Amino acid sequence: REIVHIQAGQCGNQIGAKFWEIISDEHGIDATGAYHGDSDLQLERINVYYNEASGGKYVPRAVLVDLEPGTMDSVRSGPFGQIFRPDNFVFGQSGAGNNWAKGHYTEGAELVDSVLDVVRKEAESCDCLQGFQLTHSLGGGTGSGMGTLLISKIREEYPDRIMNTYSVVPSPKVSDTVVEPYNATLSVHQLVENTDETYCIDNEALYDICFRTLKLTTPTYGDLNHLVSLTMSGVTTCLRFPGQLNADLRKLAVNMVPFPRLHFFMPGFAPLTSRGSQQYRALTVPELTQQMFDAKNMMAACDPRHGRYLTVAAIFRGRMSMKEVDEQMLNIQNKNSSYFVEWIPNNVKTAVCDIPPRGLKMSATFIGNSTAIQELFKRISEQFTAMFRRKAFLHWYTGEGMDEMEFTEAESNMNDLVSEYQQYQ
Amino acid sequence: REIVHIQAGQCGNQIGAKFWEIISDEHGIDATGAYHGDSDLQLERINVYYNEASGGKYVPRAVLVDLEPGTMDSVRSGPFGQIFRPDNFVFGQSGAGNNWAKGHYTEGAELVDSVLDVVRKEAESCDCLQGFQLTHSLGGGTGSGMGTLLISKIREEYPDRIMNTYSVVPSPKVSDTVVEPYNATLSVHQLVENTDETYCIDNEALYDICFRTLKLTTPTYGDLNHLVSLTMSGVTTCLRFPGQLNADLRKLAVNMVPFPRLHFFMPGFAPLTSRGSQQYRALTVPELTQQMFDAKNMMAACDPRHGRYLTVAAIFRGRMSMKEVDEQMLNIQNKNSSYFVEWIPNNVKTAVCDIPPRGLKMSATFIGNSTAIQELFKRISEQFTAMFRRKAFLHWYTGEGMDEMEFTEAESNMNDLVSEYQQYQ
Amino acid sequence: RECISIHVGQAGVQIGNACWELYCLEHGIQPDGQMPDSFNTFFSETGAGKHVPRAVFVDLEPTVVDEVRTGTYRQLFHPEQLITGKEDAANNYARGHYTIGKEIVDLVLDRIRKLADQCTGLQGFLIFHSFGGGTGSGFTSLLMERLSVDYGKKSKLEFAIYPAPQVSTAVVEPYNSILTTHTTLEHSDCAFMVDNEAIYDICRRNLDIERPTYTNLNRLIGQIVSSITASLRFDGALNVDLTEFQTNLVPYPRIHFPLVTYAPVISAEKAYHEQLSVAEITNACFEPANQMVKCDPRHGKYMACCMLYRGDVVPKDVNAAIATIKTKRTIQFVDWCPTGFKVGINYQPPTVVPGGDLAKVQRAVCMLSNTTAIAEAWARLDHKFDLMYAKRAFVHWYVGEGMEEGEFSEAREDLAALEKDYEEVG
Amino acid sequence: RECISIHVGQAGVQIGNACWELYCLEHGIQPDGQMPDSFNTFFSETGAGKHVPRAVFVDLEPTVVDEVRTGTYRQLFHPEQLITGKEDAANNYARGHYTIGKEIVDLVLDRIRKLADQCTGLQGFLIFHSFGGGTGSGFTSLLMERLSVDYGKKSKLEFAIYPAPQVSTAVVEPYNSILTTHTTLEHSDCAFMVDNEAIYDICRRNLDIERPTYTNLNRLIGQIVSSITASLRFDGALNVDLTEFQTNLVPYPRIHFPLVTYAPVISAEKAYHEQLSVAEITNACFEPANQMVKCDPRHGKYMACCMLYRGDVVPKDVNAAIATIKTKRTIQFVDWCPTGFKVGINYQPPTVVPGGDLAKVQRAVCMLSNTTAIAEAWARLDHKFDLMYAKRAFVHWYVGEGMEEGEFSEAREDLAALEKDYEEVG
Ligand SMILES: Nc1nc2c(ncn2[C@@H]2O[C@H](COP(=O)(O)OP(=O)(O)OP(=O)(O)O)[C@@H](O)[C@H]2O)c(=O)[nH]1
Ligand SMILES: Nc1nc2c(ncn2[C@@H]2O[C@H](COP(=O)(O)OP(=O)(O)OP(=O)(O)O)[C@@H](O)[C@H]2O)c(=O)[nH]1
Ligand SMILES: Nc1nc2c(ncn2[C@@H]2O[C@H](COP(=O)(O)OP(=O)(O)O)[C@@H](O)[C@H]2O)c(=O)[nH]1
Ligand SMILES: Nc1nc2c(ncn2[C@@H]2O[C@H](COP(=O)(O)OP(=O)(O)O)[C@@H](O)[C@H]2O)c(=O)[nH]1
Ligand SMILES: [Mg+2]
Ligand SMILES: [Mg+2]
Repeated sequence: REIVHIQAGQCGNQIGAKFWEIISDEHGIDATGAYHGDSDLQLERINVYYNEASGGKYVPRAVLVDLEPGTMDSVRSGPFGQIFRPDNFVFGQSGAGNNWAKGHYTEGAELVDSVLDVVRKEAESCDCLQGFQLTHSLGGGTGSGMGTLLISKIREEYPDRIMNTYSVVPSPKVSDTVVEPYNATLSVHQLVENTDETYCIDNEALYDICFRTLKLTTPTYGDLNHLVSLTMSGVTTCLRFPGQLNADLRKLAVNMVPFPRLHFFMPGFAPLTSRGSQQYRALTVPELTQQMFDAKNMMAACDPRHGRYLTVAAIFRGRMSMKEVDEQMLNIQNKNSSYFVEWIPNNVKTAVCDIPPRGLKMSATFIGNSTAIQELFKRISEQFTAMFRRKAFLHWYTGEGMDEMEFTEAESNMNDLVSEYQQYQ
Repeated sequence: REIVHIQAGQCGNQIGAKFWEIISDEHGIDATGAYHGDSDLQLERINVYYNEASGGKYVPRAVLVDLEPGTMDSVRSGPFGQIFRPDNFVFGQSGAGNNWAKGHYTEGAELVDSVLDVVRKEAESCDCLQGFQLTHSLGGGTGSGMGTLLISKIREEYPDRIMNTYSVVPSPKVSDTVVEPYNATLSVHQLVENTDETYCIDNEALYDICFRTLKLTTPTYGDLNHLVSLTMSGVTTCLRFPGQLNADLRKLAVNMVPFPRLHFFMPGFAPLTSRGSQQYRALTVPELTQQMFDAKNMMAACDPRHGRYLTVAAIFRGRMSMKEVDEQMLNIQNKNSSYFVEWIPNNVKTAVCDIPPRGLKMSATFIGNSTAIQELFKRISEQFTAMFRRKAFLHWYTGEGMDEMEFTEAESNMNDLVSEYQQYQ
Repeated sequence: RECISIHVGQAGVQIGNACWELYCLEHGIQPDGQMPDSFNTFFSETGAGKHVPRAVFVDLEPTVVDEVRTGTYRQLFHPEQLITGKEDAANNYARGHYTIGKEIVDLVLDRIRKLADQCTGLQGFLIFHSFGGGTGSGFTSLLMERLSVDYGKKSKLEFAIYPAPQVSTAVVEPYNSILTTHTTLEHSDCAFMVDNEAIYDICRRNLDIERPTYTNLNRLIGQIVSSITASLRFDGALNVDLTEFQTNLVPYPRIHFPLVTYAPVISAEKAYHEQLSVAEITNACFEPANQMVKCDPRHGKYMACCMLYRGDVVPKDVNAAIATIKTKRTIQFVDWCPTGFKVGINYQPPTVVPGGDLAKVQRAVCMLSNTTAIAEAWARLDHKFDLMYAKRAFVHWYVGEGMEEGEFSEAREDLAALEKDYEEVG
Repeated sequence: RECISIHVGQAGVQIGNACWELYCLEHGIQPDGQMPDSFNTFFSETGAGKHVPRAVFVDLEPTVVDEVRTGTYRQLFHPEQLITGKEDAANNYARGHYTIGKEIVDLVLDRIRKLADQCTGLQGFLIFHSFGGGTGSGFTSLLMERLSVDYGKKSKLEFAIYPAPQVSTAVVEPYNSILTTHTTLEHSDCAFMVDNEAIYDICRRNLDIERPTYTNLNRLIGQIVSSITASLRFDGALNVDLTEFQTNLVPYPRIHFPLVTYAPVISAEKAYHEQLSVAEITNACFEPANQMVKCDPRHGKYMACCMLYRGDVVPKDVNAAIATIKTKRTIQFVDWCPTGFKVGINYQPPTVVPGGDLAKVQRAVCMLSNTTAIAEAWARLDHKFDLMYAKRAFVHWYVGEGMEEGEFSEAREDLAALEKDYEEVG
């Protein structure tokens, strides 16, 4: 069971670099591809992400895609840069200039062939693959448009494998670019149907968590990428290590998604404690449980108390006991009987693993499928309406072959999605 | 809690010049902005009047005003001259003749903007500030004319926060400028409502206090200012250092001003001893207190034994025994019951700080507002009474054109102020 | 059996400091939380070799809070347990009730629901403040009303400071000390009242000391709280629970102002000459000169009381020793009460801290008894404010914040009703 | 990725001289072309220790270029890059465009083509000129026409000097500054307009220099250009490419006239007392007292803006400061632009040149705003031209050179149409 990794754009490349750093740290791999580990289980499922070479070296199943060379040079010269195979670095020379239209039609169409050939090679190498992890943002033009084309082609070639997207959706309070809503809406239009499940993440809530709960005075992008990397490592632990009760990607996919279109998730991690306030904190499951379920800690810029939790999944790591897990789950379900759906009893999925994160005793990851996602989208749509009515910035995209009718479809599809989430709330 | 400073007129600057020499020695800050102190308690509340800048330095939150260029040359060249930022200087180029006509009408509109921008600059720098300090002399026009309009605008924009004025009124015995009745008359109509607390200084007192209590043979403006600046420094120690009981500017007026109108304050400082007689005193709290409430040293030309004290405040410095003060206070409370207004028991306000003045074991200040306020003005009221009626020197002030109704409007307010002061005596 | 303590205002910080240092010495726990049974009652255990208080510091004033950050006993308190404000009330009741009350009340109330979550057999909360200033009056007054709403039938206690009639340092004190009285009658099962002057004579005469300072007033208040809770933390021949204590003390629902005083208080040398006998202390306890309450019990008729021994006491002298005063007519029993005492003995000898002003004594007694003499302590104050309000001086300050002019009357009517209530009971 | 800069006229040559000394200072290259990477964007390396720029110098008069030829920087340029004529335009638009233009217009174009053969990633051209003289108006307009036809979709930027309304030194300026609007309007991808008197005020007040001559003003403009291209020439936390910025700023094809400003500019002595932080410098970028063209944004509404920070900047305080600015009602934005900021952060601090009028800093900000205020900068000038066209003054000089009398009619009509567009969108 193998998973190949795809990264797109500057944001995706930075997130992926942090991920590969932490996971090589986890598995005992050094910075030069060597191995110096102790625990035997590290070798039991080392191949879920790595591929073997001559001389006893490992190289990851990674592809880096970008439309400019500066970020690729930065990742190559940075730490853990020699791990990757040089053939996997795929980058162009022109750039997109934050145009979705340029990213989809004019510039990415010429470069898509090389990356499809490389991912075809990686899928040839694998034994029996299951999933693709894609990392990007919905604000810029290169990542969003190029990755959308890439997902469309990949899905067309592979109709039975499972697909993952770990997106970043823009927020008005951390707004940075004058043409963000066009990018966001035009991407989501077909991200609705081309993927299997999508995790939503915001820079606004990440700043909130970093400043307040972490007590950080200087949150730089390294720390935000660090948080997202811990989530991404925590999702798929059941594959690389054993457990009393197991849950891989397909189990979560069948358990959390009641209808095909309702696959937009909000993650959370616990604990998150500062270096000085950890000495004064207990070590027990219940605190982890409320901290996950706390509305103050979620990594999406939306309040869950405005709706009801559709379904949830909890992933525990550490040596713990199952009775405690189920008692806490029923405690939360009974106390928060207002905030849980009624026509689906016992809305919690559970999993327990054995190997804890290095240097820590227990950890917990929460994935929630809720009804609040509509408010994360309507806030965007308004910003779109203030643009398309007076055709601001539209000629830049129209010069590339598009039309206003595609914007009409984009608005209509966003309306359909928000109506669908309002219907079942 | 933070506060910015304004100085106005000439005489304000020299009163300002010592306030910034003394406040540096309290905080250990050198003439170069460096810190050489030992107590970590100095830095606990250093941000109150100083702004943190890179280079390990501190700079004053001082704004300096003028209308003639002779005065700044003196304050620039003196000790602690470079402390002020060259931006902070505001001054004119023409001259007035200390006329309230030119102090408000002709020239006050032009230079209010520059200071109003500078004061607006200092508004955002702090987190959550509370007050300003204004110093000038009420004897002239520029001292008064700038003071009056600056006061009213600030209150109109900024009505929720406390405002301070540390004024100098002229007296019949020590009169210097020919039209001194005019300057008191037009300004006071504004301070009747437009400032929340006003501290009075009579310039007669600076002579009685220095020759007798201080036994000073040659009163220099170093010596006359040494007293006024020591009163300013004592009011705001509770802001900067801790103590068994704390008292800030909010805490006084809500507990020290009886009606909205009774806000003309009076200081008195202790100890005041000569350098030849300091070897012949003890170290106790009642020695100051009996000397404090005494009618000989209070810093205006009025004897409170002509009336009854309404509310008072006495601020003490050094490690004391609070039980000494309270058991001491009731002693004066019972003995001199003639000055205790019967329908208000317990007329005393107390403040103790732990960090004492350097080189002294203890020192103290007294601020008391009483029924003695009336005799302060009726002599002053009689002064102008003989002047307007015979119409001399009226035309030079009439060169700008305010009308004679406001004289009575002030005069009636003074009568109403005096009527309020006599009836509630 | 566990309890949660809340120290609010500046007055609550000293006593918050003195109490928690005192509890550290009793349990021998060094400030880092290490111990070199029943020790769980105030502390929460964290894994191994780490104990922390079940305490919260609350304030609008940053100068008096950040000191506990820097002193020796910073390490005890959690960082999240410790709350600061940005403006103090300027000695005003309703600012803590109206303007700045709701800006932090829900902030700390979230903590109380965290701290309420750890408990299993929760017993009650201790609230420390004063009736003098605005922070300790109004903003403390705000907390209980929400606290009473959420839980109800669990017991809730307060430790207050009254303003003295003769010797006081703030101008407007009854204004603050009138408005609280509406809440205290209607929102506390038991209200412990302590005043300033009673500390002064107790220290001057009994302690044989020169200048009792703010340490010394706190060490009395610290030693009082230690005495009430030692029945929870330990055992003896006779055990006293608050559920038994509330029923046996308060005879009608409106009678909840106990009178307290501590014995023996004495300097180090003077323990050399006296034999502290059990029959000796019990007679010395009820006498008016040690009273923390500025009242004369000779002007009140008693009904019921709580006496607390501690150390090595045998009950065989107790039957005679109270009967020793039972045969005294100067202190009186009501007609419908054959017996009016609650007994308390603790097998754990009292612990004296370094720096204290007591001599290590095997036996100590704190009194908790309610009398009808406490009526005069408000009656003088009730006259104090009535003179103050006629002229409507300073009132514009408080009008500017909104409250209606009839607020004074209801508690005063209840105060008079309470005063009339004491007459019908007395 | 490379760029080619074309300097025309006396003003263009002077500004280019300042800019190229600045670049050589930045990249550690001595005047003789040898360096004791990233320089390929402006420089070409030939064999061993020799760099030559991608620049061309143009004039119709020999003096201003022979001063370069004899000057200290003689060894750095090719001889073939310096092109001179024999009779200057005599401050005639007609002589520049028609009689004396075609005598040289071919040669430089050929040279331009040669330069384009060296590059592999042509980004765009930078043009320095002014609307005052006859050379840099007419011949530069002809050059842009030829370049636009020959290259098409390549981006072209200009850096113009608009004639001041009051402080002007020529008699016939309005004719030139009005007839240049056609070829700038229909053939330019980005247009920067700058006034001399506004820079004079900026020098007088902020820098406190008694006597500004042309060197200082040219140095300021060079600083602005260097800060704009530092995104290409270096690498940092965020990146803004040229076409990225055109996409984010220009809302409509006919509206490409941003207004520029720079911060901080501080005198040497006054720099010590101020400690320059991000919030105050992003405040300074919005001061009408530092806007580089004598216009009031207060009479207009912002449409979009771009900020380019360099030095030690992190995105948290950038977001905080932008949110702070968005809350002011004095700074107004159009309604259909909910977010109107493009932001870029670089890592390399700006470098101070010896003998300059600016002090060393750790951070810098360049602001480029698209507003509707700048419309007034034409409306006043449109009076000056028309008033002089009532009597047909000076017209015979232009008519004799092949120009016809209706040309000014279309000039006035085009300016009327462009002012109408700025009115209608605004
Ligand atoms: N036992 C004790 N009494 C104190 C202490 N500090 C002040 N007091 C007395 O308590 C009275 C006021 O108590 P508080 O309610 O705390 O007033 P505060 O300290 O100013 O707090 P705020 O009213 O919020 O400003 C004063 O008159 C003092 O005599 C202390 O630290 N310990
Ligand atoms: N910044 C700057 N501006 C200048 C300088 N010299 C002249 N100017 C401006 O240029 C205008 C003069 O017209 P120019 O375009 O320079 O005329 P020219 O460059 O001599 O070209 P010809 O008309 O052909 O002679 C004036 O309005 C000045 O404001 C300079 O050295 N620096
Ligand atoms: N977490 C994280 N987000 C980033 C980082 N860099 C940029 N972003 C976000 O990504 C969005 C822009 O995406 P962009 O870089 O333009 O995508 P690209 O055009 O493919 O390079 C912005 O809204 C940023 O908030 C990063 O290093 N970490
Ligand atoms: N207390 C005090 N008063 C001063 C000092 N210097 C001047 N004065 C008073 O200021 C008055 C004149 O001030 P004035 O010249 O009008 O200042 P201006 O308003 O700025 O022009 C005189 O009557 C002095 O009594 C000083 O150093 N200390
Ligand atoms: Mg207080
Ligand atoms: Mg020329």
